[PDB]
Amino acid sequence: QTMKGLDIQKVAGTWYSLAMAASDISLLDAQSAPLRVYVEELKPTPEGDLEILLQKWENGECAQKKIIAEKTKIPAVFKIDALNENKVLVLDTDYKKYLLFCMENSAEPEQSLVCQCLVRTPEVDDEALEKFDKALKALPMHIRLSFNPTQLEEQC
Repeated sequence: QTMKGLDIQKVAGTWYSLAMAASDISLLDAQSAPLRVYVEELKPTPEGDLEILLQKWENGECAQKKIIAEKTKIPAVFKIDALNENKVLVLDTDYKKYLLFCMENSAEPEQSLVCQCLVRTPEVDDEALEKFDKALKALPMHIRLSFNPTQLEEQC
């Protein structure tokens, strides 16, 4: 269930991964889990696409990856070719503090679905988390994580 009337230019800026959940434990289990990725920045292009910058722990370092997400007919859905995923779905956002999204591989969402709650500032927003829990109440998540401000402000 996606966001209607998403205006992608309004999401430009820094965001922090406050919480994440996945359908399969192995997607997020351990710092090295595939899909254990922390958003740094959202950069909409003038043409309506989205560049998403992220931190991912690889060999001891905290690496940076840049995913290009292509727009589709639906403003809230994008196409990607990264992390074995092929779709980005924006669930909800008030632009000013939180944004909820999921990635998945359309071929097999059950082994693919990972969602995140993003916040603008490195603070824990209990409202954003509440919205996140509701949106996930219907989904098959087997692992959920939430970070504190200390972790929010460190690379990876």
